[PDB]
Amino acid sequence: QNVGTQAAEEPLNLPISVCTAPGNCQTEADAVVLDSNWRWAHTTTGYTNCYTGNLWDTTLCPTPETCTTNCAIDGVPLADWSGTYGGSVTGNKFNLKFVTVSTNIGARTFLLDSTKTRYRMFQLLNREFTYDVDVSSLDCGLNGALYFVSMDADGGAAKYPTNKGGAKYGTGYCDAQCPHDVKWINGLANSKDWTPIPGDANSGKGYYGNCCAELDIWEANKQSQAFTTHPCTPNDQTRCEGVVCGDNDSGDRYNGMCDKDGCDFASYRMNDHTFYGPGSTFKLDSTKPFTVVSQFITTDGTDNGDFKEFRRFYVQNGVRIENSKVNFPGITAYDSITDEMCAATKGLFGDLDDHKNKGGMKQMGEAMRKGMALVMSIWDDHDVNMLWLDSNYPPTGNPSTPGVARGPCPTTSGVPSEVEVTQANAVVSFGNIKFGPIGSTV
Repeated sequence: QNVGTQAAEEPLNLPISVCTAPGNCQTEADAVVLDSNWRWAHTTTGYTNCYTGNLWDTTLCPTPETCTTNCAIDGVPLADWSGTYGGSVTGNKFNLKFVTVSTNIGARTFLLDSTKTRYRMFQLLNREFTYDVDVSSLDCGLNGALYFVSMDADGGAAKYPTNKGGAKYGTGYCDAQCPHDVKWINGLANSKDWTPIPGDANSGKGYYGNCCAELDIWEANKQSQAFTTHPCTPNDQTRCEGVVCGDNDSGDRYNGMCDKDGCDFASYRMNDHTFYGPGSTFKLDSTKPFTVVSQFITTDGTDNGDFKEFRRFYVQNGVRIENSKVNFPGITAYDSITDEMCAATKGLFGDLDDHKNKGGMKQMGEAMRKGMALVMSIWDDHDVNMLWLDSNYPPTGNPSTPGVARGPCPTTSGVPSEVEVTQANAVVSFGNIKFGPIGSTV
């Protein structure tokens, strides 16, 4: 995309901590940038929309190349962050409102480095990543997500010279779902064969998808939470078409370059229904804030080893809370993501181990070694109504069959039109982000 001249781009300042030992950290003066999908797209030498509602203008965008020549994405000024997009920062806390009323629904954002010209790339192997979260106002059907993806640090600017904005304009998004709803891919409008998504007034799908590796630290609302590894072959940003995208709609979910299911550790799905929930007698009380700690263990305990284990623990009101465990007869009580856990649990659930097909923890680790961009988002799910996270999936499945039940939400929950009314004022908060060696962040 070209860059427009109507509004300066002003990312929100967000300090994080880089740590060397427990309680010995230094501030890193980073910032938050809005994903290019949420930006106004208009004519390069005017005010005329190139995209309105869920459609590209066919006169301006008869082809992707012409669209890209004629159109530009514009900046987010400071005033518009809260007023238009529902984003705000107080000290080291970042807040994202779900619906902001001209009416904005959801948000996806990235962490910029201290220069505000590149994404802050995190080399996560043999490191610990930690943050405080509040998901108390997110119920069934919503997801306040924090995760990493194998985006380029410059959003693709060096690879795709028609991308003028780079990381500064939140470009280059890709993930392990190979999404077609990304409006700008490889420096070009994804306007070919663009199709609105029914019941989604703001979104559509273009000819291409954009694939890359994804490490989900946090997919969650107050009812259920998960962390998940998604390797791809290769891991780096890859525009896809046809079978390579692994499109759900053509029966290709397991035929593409990315592991779409991922290998998940989701406490409720692993059959501990009392670990996490909205109340003081759950082990971890989702009505109150808490700290989420993630440790990425290698084979030799060094930065050069292969990724072998994703460990997790929590801190809430000064109380250390170890992760829940897998709880099925004849299955080891795993409390972390490893290749063995993935094989054993997917075996039990009858899920295809595409994680293993894509190179497993080792391949996931190669993405983490090269460095990944931090994503913070809030969203509802127009495909599957978040049932995969917090309900029975498939909805018609027996909840006593291992793998089906992922949370207590009813199978009628999560319809975007309903959650966008009922949960309009939901806000996820991510704060006090800390990064360092294992054992350094609490």
